[PDB]
Amino acid sequence: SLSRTQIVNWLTRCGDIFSTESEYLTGLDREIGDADHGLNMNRGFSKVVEKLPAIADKDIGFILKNTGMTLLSSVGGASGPLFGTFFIRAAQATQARQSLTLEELYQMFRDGADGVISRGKAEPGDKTMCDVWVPVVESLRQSSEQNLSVPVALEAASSIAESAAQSTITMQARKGRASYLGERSIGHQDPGATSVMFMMQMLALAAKE
Ligand SMILES: Nc1ncnc2c1ncn2[C@@H]1O[C@H](COP(=O)(O)OP(=O)(O)O)[C@@H](O)[C@H]1O
Ligand SMILES: [Mg+2]
Ligand SMILES: [Mg+2]
Repeated sequence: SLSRTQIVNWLTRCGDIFSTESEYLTGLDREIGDADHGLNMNRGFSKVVEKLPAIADKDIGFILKNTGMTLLSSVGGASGPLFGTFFIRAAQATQARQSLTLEELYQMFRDGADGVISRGKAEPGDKTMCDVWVPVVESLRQSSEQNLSVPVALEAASSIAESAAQSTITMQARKGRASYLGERSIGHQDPGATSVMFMMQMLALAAKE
């Protein structure tokens, strides 16, 4: 099972990673966008994390939804609404729970991903966060098929996140500001996708035995 407080620990670690990797993520976004993604993500999660002390004892749905809206209101640019939607849609799917099964994490990732895909309309291979979300979702699905423990599922999901992020360097952007570069977006890792990768690495850690 994955505990509410592990989830709080996730968001905490996301706060850290988005602080530490601001520069790097903004690097990625210079190459193929307006050089703001690390600024955007740090702003958002630093807000997310400042809020944890007040909300940390409410239920998982409450924390994710509230996180969702912070991101929604605070990240800005194109990713903000997408990460927001992810968490908000992840929230519902979480009946006021307090821990989570592998199966409920899958479903919550599944719905979060559907939300981002239906919102921003990216297809696999377009070079966006979705190129990480989809395989991560798919990992959780098979990990759930095999009834692995949450921690090992999450660690598997995590290294797939790494591969999937890596695999975007080669894709040409069909979506968002990076598409403005056309063929010049090939050869560069997507920022958004790197962020999802960061979130999943912190999730793996938060949940570590
Ligand atoms: N449908 C989408 N449209 C635009 N960006 C998307 C979409 N889906 C995912 N993304 C992500 O948004 C990221 C850029 O976010 P960010 O730099 O913070 O916003 P902006 O490009 O508006 O400055 C891209 O790297 C990409 O991963
Ligand atoms: Mg940008
Ligand atoms: Mg922007």
